[PDB]
Amino acid sequence: GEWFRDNGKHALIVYDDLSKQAVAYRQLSLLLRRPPGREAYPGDVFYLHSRLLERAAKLSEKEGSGSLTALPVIETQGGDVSAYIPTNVISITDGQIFLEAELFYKGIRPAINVGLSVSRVGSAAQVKALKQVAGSLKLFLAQYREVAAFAQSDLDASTKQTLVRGERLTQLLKQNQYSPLATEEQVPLIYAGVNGHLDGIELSRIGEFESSFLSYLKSNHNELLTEIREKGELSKELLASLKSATESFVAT
Amino acid sequence: ALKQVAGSLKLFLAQYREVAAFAQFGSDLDASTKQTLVRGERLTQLLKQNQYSPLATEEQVPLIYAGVNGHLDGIELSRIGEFESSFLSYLKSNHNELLTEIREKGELSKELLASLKSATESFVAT
Amino acid sequence: GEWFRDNGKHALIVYDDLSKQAVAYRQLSLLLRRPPGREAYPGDVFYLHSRLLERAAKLSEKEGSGSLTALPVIETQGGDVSAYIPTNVISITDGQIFLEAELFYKGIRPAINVGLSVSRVGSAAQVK
Amino acid sequence: ISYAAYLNVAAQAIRSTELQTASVLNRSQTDAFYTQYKNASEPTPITK
Amino acid sequence: KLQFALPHETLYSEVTQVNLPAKSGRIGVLANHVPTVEQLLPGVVEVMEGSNSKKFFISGGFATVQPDSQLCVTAIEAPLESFSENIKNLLAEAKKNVSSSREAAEAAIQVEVLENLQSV
Amino acid sequence: PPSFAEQSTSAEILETGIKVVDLLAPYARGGKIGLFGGAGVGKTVFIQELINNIAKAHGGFSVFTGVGERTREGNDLYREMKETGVINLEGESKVALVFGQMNEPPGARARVALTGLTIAEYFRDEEGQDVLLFIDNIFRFTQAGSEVSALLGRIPSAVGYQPTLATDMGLLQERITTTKKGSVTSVQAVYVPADDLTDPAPATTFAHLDATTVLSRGISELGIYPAVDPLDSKSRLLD
Amino acid sequence: AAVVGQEHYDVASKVQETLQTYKSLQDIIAILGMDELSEQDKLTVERARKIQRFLSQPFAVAEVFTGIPGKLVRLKDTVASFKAVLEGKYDNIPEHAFYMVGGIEDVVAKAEKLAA
Amino acid sequence: AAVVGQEHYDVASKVQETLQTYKSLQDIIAILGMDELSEQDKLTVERARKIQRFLSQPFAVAEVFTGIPGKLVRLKDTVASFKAVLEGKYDNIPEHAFYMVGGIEDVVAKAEKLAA
Amino acid sequence: ATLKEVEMRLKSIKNIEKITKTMKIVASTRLSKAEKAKISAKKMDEAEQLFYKNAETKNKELIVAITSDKGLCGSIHSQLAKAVRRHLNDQPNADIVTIGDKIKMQLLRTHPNNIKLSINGIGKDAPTFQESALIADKLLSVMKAGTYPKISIFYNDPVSSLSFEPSEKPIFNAKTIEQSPSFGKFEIDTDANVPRDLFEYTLANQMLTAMAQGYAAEISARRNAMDNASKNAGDMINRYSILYNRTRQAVITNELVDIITGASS
Repeated sequence: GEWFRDNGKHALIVYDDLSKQAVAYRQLSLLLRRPPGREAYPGDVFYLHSRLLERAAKLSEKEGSGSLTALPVIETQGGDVSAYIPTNVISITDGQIFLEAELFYKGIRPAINVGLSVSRVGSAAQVKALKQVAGSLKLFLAQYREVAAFAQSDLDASTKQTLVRGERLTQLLKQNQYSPLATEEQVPLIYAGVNGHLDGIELSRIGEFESSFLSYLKSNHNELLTEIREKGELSKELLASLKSATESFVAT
Repeated sequence: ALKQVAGSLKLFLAQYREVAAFAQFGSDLDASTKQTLVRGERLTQLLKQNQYSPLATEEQVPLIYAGVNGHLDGIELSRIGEFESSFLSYLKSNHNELLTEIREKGELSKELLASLKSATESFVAT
Repeated sequence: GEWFRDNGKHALIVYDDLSKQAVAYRQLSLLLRRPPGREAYPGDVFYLHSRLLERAAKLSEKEGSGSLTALPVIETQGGDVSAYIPTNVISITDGQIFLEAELFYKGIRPAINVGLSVSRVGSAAQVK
Repeated sequence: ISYAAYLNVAAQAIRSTELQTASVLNRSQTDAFYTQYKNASEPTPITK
Repeated sequence: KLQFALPHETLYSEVTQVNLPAKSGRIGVLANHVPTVEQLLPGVVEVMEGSNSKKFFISGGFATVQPDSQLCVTAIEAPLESFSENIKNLLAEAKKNVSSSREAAEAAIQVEVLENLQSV
Repeated sequence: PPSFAEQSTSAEILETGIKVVDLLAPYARGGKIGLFGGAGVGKTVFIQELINNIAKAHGGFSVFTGVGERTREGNDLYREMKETGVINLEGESKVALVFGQMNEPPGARARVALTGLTIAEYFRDEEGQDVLLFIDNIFRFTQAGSEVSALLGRIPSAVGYQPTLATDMGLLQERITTTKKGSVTSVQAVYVPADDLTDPAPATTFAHLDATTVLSRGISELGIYPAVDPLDSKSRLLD
Repeated sequence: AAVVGQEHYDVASKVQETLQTYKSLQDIIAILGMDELSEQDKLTVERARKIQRFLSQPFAVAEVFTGIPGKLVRLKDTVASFKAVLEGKYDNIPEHAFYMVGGIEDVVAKAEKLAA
Repeated sequence: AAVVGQEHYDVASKVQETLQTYKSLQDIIAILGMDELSEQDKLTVERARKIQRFLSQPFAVAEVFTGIPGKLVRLKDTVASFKAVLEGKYDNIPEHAFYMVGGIEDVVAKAEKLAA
Repeated sequence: ATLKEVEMRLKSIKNIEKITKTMKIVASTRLSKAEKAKISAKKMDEAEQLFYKNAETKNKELIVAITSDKGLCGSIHSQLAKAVRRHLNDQPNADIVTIGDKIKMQLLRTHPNNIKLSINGIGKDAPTFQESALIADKLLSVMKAGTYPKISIFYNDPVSSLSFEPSEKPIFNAKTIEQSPSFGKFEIDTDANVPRDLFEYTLANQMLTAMAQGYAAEISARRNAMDNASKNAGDMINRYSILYNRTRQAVITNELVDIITGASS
């Protein structure tokens, strides 16, 4: 991957997985009779993974601006992020995407636990278009997770609302396997959600909404899609155009 | 003979464990829940046994039988202990032929079950 | 401390603290490769404190009546007195003064938890 | 049928869509039952 | 001094005049009225504060004028045309079908207060 | 470490010029301060203002030591120090950077703190300054020591740490103190394993701390900068 | 869906969602009981309890343990059977009728035998 | 029973039953408290709290810590005392009267003092 | 004492605490909706009852006892059964109507034979005139309430949020209204049975009033029970978190020790 990085290009590397790599290093270390420590790992198993992962980098202009991006995989045991190897890798990387079985069975796929996932880089690494709608998405979900339990007859105005958005925003994030979406397809969906245009639509129909809304936009508003893709930002004019296109489709 | 009478005793005692776990919610109960809670509570009691006091198969059969089919269901819980010895004393005096059939054949023909049915009902009221 | 004790006088000795002593002894023991036991202390960590604290004594009239009083300090973790080092020392000394974090935070200071504190032999010596 | 049962019906007609909020549709709804008791066993449950 | 109270909402608990739909016919109650106790039929109630009139449609209940001259009105359901045809007739026509097929008795009575509300 | 007889006999306050700190949880001169809080709390800006304030108020320099620092974040920290003025290539800088990257072997990550510390000590002894020493992260100095110890064949102590856990910590911490010439004051980022404050690493570290500065998302969400929690932040010298 | 078909895949997902909702709500049941649940939640719990039981099956080899003759059920009957349940076609049928049987015809048959 | 007699064994058994019932309820009590118990349980626990206090005893050697003269109670006295408590003959007596005394007499005597 | 034993014991309590904490807040919401039903019923209680204070109306017996079906509401049902029983010593032959399953149990245990009617499924929503009436309806039909010389309603009276109070209130029959010391201070038309209706209507109104008063008292008792539940549970959590971190530590040590003993040979 470094060949790409070193030559002004950009590579992505997936290590699937680093758990099993540790286990191979531990086999050699024990059979060469090197001293064992926690879980019988050798005292340089941290160094093993940090040597590997700091090789992912974004080079300066002087050095060609090439890039290497790493998606290492770690398998936990019963959700235990405190085990030795997960501890190591977690503290080396720039953030975690955390998957959970409970969410998976719920329908939530990909099964990303949003409260526990982070990207230490954050906004800097986001298409401005998506950032303009994602900013408030993070909030509405945070507020939704606090009030989650209240989901069972006597609930006031504000908390009933947080429940209505939350459920639908959660539902928008469901996505079929092998079906990645362009940014210009992503923003109208999150725009619609975040702004309330989904609240009237029943929870089971959000999936069919996404499909129809995208093709309606490709049929009738392809100019807006094209501006999102090409400019990567949203003028106040775009915002209002989106607002109109969304309001238009919701009623139909 | 022991198998015949202890049909689903294990599954039933499991049904009883479930039902008792629930009622601990202090809620009122229906015929079904109150009946099994009654039967299971007596069946548990029936199986308590002193040390050094092993019983013969022909002694075990009629006890389990009286439990499982429900002949104990209308007897106070504290009295199940004394019922055991008295039922056996009654069976050893009057229905001693019944016991012998159980010990020597080790099985219960349709006729034996009927004989045992009536022998229990007779004792349930003094 | 013992000099005063042996010469008809009285010394008080504060060991601040035995928790850190026992951490130091565990360092030698592990470096010497003595087998680690509970919480990786060596089998003889009780003895380390017991032989030390037994030297605090009230001597007879024949031995000059001197005395050495000991106030050892032990640090708990999360107010847990059931732990190895804490209980070893409880089973050596003649009572404990337990200081509770919850009392200390409220502003009750000294933060003595009265139900968990005891003087095993001190009543006979209390000013009337 | 009693005087307050009669008044009830006259208050439930004058009930039975935008002025008819939730606590109105609810004031017209009861999941209540009555079981008769003697000697105590019961004469089986009936809707109020 | 008037006490007008419904189970779910208290309405009024100084007035110049109150009109109630009593046992047979409408009644007016001024600042001094001799203590009476009267049923209230399913009809209209009008409170006065000077020349200010505020009419209500009501389920029924009871009026009492106490010694201290205070009037006491209570009813279950309590504005006239402002709150109460299509809402009404869909249910009320469907009452005639219930009089033939217990349920017969109550359904029969629905007609007197439905037809009385339509007469205002 | 400076001799027993060389030690200052009275605790005294190091004035930071930051209101919350000076009033509610004042730093000890020649003491150690636990800095708590991760990203998105203006931690680096907080560090950079202490660098600035100590230099303008007390005429003292700073040394920032990244122990097991992410290379990505050293590059960010350096680029940000130049933008902020605490480092000036063309002019005069106020801080020295010493970095022991995560990808260096355990022996390097265990000694970097001492490297940073020695530069800080020189300003105290030779130039009689009140110096700041920043260690981010002190937990990472502990783990490096665990790793070195393991590699040397020493039998690990409780929870897998090195048997010399406390003396390793003391040989570093005892050097940060006030002498007759001046003082080194250390602000140390502290990671808590498993959020277990009874874990050997934080428990040993905490024995040397004199104050804590707690940076919190709850304070910044309210729009309060610096995002210092006024209740959580505690100082032994508030007396 | 590419392998078993879309219909099969959907029943599977929804069976699993019903089951997980039930696992989720078990802590509200244990402490506050069934009365506190929502209208749509009560219905999900009642369908889940049926589904749990319906998933049980008498094996031919397990006959000595049960005394129940073993049952083997075709994949297509399994899908059709569980689909019907999720659509609410057998809501009036009590729990025990779904326990330790074959396909849906068996459920119907046990239900009538228990009532008589 | 062959060593101590049926009565002693029976009493010991029933003391143990009572206490076990109380032990099995610790969790519910600590979270929810006495109000959530059934009526049987509330009685059993109230009795268990007494038996537990009644098992305390002033020791002659511990006189300095208890503040009270030490008591030696005879086996036969102990059996009859506990027998009676189990029979609900002292249910109206406050818990504190059972604490740190000899046999049932001491209990009765302490209950009288506190009524003042 | 195993790690596994501890982790599942701690998640169990963590949920209990989250549940009661939601329940306490659902309660506060449910209580404010109940203070509006309670103020609107106690005002109608002084409008309706002012008549009787003036006509000075004064009194086999019918006891109507009011709680609910729901528990986890402190000692609502227990100390009301106390009030009923204490009253039932001074007249044991009384007939009993229970409104709500919990009070039916309490009383079925201690006076099983006095109970003749039980009303059911009241716990959930607020009380309403429709139920009061339909209940009042059966009292007249099945229980023949008309013939009783005395009718007592027993119910719980919300003194504050922190405290309620078990109370009794009488229902006067047709005969008793007529014969009241000062019935003649009023100019009643003696045409068609007016004291009959002024009783059947009071049966319903006064029941409603008591139910609404018992409700508000119950909801305040459940709010405070759920409050102590949450607090007690949140205490356990702390103690169990600490036990958890000890055990997590000890597992790492003990596992290391075996690894080390195996590496010494």
